[PDB]
Amino acid sequence: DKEELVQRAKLAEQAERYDDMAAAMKEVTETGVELSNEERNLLSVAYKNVVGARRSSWRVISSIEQKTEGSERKQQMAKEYRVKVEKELREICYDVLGLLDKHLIPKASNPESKVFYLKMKGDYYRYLAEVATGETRNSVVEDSQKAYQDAFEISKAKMQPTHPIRLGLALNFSVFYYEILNSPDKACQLAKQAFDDAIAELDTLNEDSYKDSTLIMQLLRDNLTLWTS
Amino acid sequence: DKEELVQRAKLAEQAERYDDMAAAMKEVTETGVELSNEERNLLSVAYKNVVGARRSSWRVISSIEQKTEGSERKQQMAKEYRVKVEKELREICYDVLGLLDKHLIPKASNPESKVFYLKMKGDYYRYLAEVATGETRNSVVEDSQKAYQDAFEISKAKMQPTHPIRLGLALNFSVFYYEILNSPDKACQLAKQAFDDAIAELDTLNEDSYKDSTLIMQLLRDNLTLWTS
Amino acid sequence: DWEIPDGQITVGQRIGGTVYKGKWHGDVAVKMLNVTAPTPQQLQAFKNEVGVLRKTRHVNILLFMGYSTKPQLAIVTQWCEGSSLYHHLHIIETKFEMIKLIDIARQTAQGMDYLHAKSIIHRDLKSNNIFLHEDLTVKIGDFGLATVKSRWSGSHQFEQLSGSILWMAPEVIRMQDKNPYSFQSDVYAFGIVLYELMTGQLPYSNINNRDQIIFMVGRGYLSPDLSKVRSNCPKAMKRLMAECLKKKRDERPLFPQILASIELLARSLPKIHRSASEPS
Amino acid sequence: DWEIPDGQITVGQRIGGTVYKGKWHGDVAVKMLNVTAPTPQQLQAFKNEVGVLRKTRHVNILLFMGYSTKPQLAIVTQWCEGSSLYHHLHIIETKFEMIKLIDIARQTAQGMDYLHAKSIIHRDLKSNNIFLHEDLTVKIGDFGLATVKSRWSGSHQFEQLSGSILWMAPEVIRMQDKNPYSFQSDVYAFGIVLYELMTGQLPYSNINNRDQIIFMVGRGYLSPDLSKVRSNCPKAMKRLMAECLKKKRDERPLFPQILASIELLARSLPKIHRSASE
Amino acid sequence: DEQQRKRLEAFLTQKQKVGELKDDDFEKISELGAGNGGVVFKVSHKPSGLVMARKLIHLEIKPAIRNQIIRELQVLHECNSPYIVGFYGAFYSDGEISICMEHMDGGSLDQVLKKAGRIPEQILGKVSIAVIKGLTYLREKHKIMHRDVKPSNILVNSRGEIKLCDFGVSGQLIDAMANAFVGTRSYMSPERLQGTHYSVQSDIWSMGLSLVEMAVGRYPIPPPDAKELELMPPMAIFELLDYIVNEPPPKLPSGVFSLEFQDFVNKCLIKNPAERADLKQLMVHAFIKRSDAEEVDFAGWLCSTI
Ligand SMILES: Nc1ncnc2c1ncn2[C@@H]1O[C@H](COP(=O)(O)OP(=O)(O)OP(O)(O)=S)[C@@H](O)[C@H]1O
Ligand SMILES: O=C(NOCCO)c1ccc2cncn2c1Nc1ccc(I)cc1F
Ligand SMILES: [Mg+2]
Repeated sequence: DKEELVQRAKLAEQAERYDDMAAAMKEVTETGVELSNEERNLLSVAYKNVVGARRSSWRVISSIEQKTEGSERKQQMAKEYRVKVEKELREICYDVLGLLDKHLIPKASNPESKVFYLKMKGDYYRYLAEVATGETRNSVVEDSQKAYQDAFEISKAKMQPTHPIRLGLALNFSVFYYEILNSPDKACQLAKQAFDDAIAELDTLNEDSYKDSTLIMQLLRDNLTLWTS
Repeated sequence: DKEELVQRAKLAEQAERYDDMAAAMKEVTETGVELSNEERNLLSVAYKNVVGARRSSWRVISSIEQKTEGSERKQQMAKEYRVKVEKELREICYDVLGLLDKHLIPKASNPESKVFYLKMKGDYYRYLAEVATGETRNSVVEDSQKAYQDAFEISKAKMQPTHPIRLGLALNFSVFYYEILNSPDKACQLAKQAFDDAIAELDTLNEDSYKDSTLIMQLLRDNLTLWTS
Repeated sequence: DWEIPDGQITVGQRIGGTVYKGKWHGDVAVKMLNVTAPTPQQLQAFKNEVGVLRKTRHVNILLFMGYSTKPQLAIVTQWCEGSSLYHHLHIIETKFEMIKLIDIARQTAQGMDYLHAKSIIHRDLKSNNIFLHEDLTVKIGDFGLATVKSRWSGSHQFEQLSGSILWMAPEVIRMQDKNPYSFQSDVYAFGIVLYELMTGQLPYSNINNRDQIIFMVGRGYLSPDLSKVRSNCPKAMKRLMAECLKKKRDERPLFPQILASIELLARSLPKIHRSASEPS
Repeated sequence: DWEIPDGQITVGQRIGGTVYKGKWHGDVAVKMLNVTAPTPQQLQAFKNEVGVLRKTRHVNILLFMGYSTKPQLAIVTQWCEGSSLYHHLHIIETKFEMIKLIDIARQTAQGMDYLHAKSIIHRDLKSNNIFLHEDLTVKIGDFGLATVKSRWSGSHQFEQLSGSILWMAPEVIRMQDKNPYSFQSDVYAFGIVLYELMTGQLPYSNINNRDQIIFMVGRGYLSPDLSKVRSNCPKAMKRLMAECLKKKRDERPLFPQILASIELLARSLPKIHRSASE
Repeated sequence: DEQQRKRLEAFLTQKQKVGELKDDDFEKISELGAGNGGVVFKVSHKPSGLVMARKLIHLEIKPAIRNQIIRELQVLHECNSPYIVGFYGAFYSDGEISICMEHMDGGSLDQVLKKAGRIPEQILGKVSIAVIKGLTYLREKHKIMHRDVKPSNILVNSRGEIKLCDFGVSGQLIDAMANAFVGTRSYMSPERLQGTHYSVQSDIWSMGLSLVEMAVGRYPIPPPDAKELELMPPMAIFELLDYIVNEPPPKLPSGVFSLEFQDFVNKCLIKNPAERADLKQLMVHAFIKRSDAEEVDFAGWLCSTI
């Protein structure tokens, strides 16, 4: 039964534990049945939390290592954390992408849901692209570029300028241009275009985003101001 | 080297991850060398946070169990999940007591340290006492009782009426009397006595612990005003 | 002196005399007499309202900052971020905990105690004139009907009854005395505020006939249905509410009595719960 | 009138004339003249301090509530929950974000602007007299040295120099004029506050000789080492700090100039986070 | 009849000529008057060119109920009668429900009664017919009672039309208006004041009281003293209400009015609604038979008194 699994995952999400939740959702997707709209946000939620934790401890190791600037086992441990929490970070994202192509790629009826699946893929690939430096990391960046372009086409085709998902794709793709792309000109132009699109569906804010869409516009203003600063 | 281990544990404490921290501190105590004052509070923070996350999970899962009030497989699945949480909760506390009664309590030169470790032992036995319901309750309840009495004797002998540790022992022992044994008369008497002897040396409050002392003080007052109602 | 030389104030948006959000050494609230030819009655109104505010300095009275004459007659006060108690309770239905509700009662009483102590009767106390500033601090405002008790009974004369009916005491409605206002009439209004706080609704929700309410309350037929208090309302509060609402004004306790009862009920309803394993 | 009839106030704990936590229509702060026989000099002190507070009603001035005479001379003000800026910055080393630090600057300036606008010179502005009430609102307090500018130059007369040295302007220290205080001296103190805000430390930390600091600052030898500003400090703030700290008092910004570098900074320098992920 | 038909035709024509309504659509011409909670403006609806009366009623209300008020007012689009003021549309902007309606250039009989001093029994006859037909119209074709009949709510125009306005069509608007400021007088029937009864019988009383006010040319405040009736500080509203409830109804002076008129207002003002004449009974009343049959240049009398 599926409903026992989704109640178990939802209950574990209410208990602020994101290991039993991720295991339960991987066990859901391993069945290979197509999700609903509701059962998907739970999967992204735990995955997003895991990505955030990887950025958080790994990010702390990054800045902490710079502060040391010595040559020791404390410094060795900072390097060790880059190899280890980074390897832990790598294992989580590879499990996500394997559960994505294996289950999410196989079943998808809603075209909007496809954008969410492609937006998630670009997110996890970009995070990986941001983390590692080299040729494999460059390949991951290329993978995220193709994924976000594929999502951007369907967003420009069959989405609303005020929907949450198109706004989120514009947001993630703009911060991809700024941080991985390292360009403030094109990134600010893209953010401005996304804000204009969100404003341009005033009637479609009411169902797709409205207050959430306004918050996304505020985030674009924050990003744009920072990049123009 | 010890200092690489304590810097690794402190760094992981700054990253809000309490698994690598607990593993690093268990690896510290497994060496079997006596801790400082500083290296001890880290250990207590780690093994408090790990049990606390599971405690919050247990509380909210049990409230859902009391909330459902139907007849289906949700209750069986939820009860089974609670049993799994107890099994995880049980494993953590047993690891703590095994790390405690084999390297720290029998080798404890400072009597203040003896009050500390005995306070921790009584705490973790109370942690096990709230969750295991049956015949095995009467063992750990009496075990915590002996541990807190042993700490209370040394507190009444060679501690200050304004020290943080004696105040914490009074606090934990009072909530032990109220929740586990349900004799709120002796808990009321105990907390009132500890609070009145806490007033006496109000002038003797050095900068090392003002925040802790007044924090346990107002917590004691809050518990008193809850119980006298 | 508190006259703000002309030009300094920078009127902006509107909210609801008439009230604007302006600028004068930061955000302020500006309350204006829109019109152009101030009648000597509107003039004494202004003079009186300023006169009262001048005597207030207390954290629960909305802060009078100064007045202007030349452009239009206006009163400048602190700006408030956050909503009126009316707005919380009946618009966005804020789910305050009972300890908070008691505290709002407490602070409102504190501000009223302070006014009465300087002999000011507010005369228009109600949910709308009670602001939860930064969601944490009750500021009582709108002193447009406020007055100072005169030692002499013949200074009163004739004033056309005005105010919101749901908060008007029966003796005020009846309007039989030369001066039916008293500290006790303010208490009654505060009584209706307790009602909104402990029930979540205005009184007389089944009646929508304005004149009927005036007539039935003044006559003694109609009075708030205290059964509508929510179940988490401390018994001491229900009693205290019923006391503030007594029809015979002299039976209503004053601000000192509210201070006497406001502390003990809050102490009795402790919000402490769970109490186990404190990091300290 | 703001005289509180005797008996109403209920003095409690102590904190640091002398200041107690008391009770009068809620928690209040009570500042007392401990002694029993008030000299006519301590009397005029009291009369003057009350006189100044009476003219203040602004969210960034600590709220004067009333005064008492009969038991002892005392000033009653709002109680504050939360610590002084001194305490945050040098005791518990609160890790404020730069936008917050700028905002504290902003509010402190707002309160000072309001005082100067009514011709009050505070004369004892410093970290300790700036309270972060509920951690969100700057309230400037302690008006024990506050004074109102007299239109006439001969009313001044002789006052023994008192105050904390780290915030005293060189001209005040030197004490060469009949009246060396000015709006500009207050600005200088605020300048030192910017220093604490943008650096995290008091000035002259290598020098522990009290008389040496008085002598070297008054002489022009010594002045704050602006290099110690933390790297996240907006360039506009560093400049604004150096301007408030100018030795030539007229050089330091005043009234409108004071509400220009800080007001200009307020409409600029924002957002330390570029995050937008949702 | 033909004239009223043509008027309704023109109204529907302008209705179809226009479309939706919103605050930008309007230009203020003048202020037609104000009351206890509402303000009325003569305005020009920019898209259509129509001159209409715009009534604003201040209300702080939830979106869900404002939208319910609008939706319920849309029933007026069908309310077509020469005894009922016409409806163009309704909306909510800023803090205020707007009702846009047939501009009546003659004003309210309240305004008229000020300039005319007293209204001639013969004109009041036309008014009495107009009110009854309109109350009948509302009752039968729209299931509703007026609630609020009084001189300020009967509107008259150049073409001699007497129409009713401000009646209780939106039930939600009725509800939302209950939180209100205190009035200075009242036309409420005693049985309503006592919550004893609620029907058209109550609107009949108000018409009755209105008529007496319009006939004598003075509002009802415990009638007038022996001296005051020879010529021809205000009583607080609670006292007025207490009067209405506990005292005998007002009545017309003895000689100045026909016995038929005196009898007519009397059957409208009987305290007990049961014993009070109804619309059927009033319609065939001596005073109504007479007045119906009379021909009066009402439109002429109106313009001549302004
Ligand atoms: N369609 C209209 N055309 C011309 N004048 C109007 C129109 N509607 C209202 N007025 C005038 O606006 C004023 C108020 O009339 P109403 O809307 O009926 O309210 P009211 O009779 O004053 O009752 P209160 O006191 O507000 S409870 C009166 O002077 C009307 O004559
Ligand atoms: O207008 C009203 N009261 O007067 C305001 C106080 O000044 C009024 C009152 C109640 C009501 C219920 N349903 C509509 N209601 C009103 N409006 C209205 C009704 C018919 C028409 I034709 C035109 C209108 F504006
Ligand atoms: Mg009306």
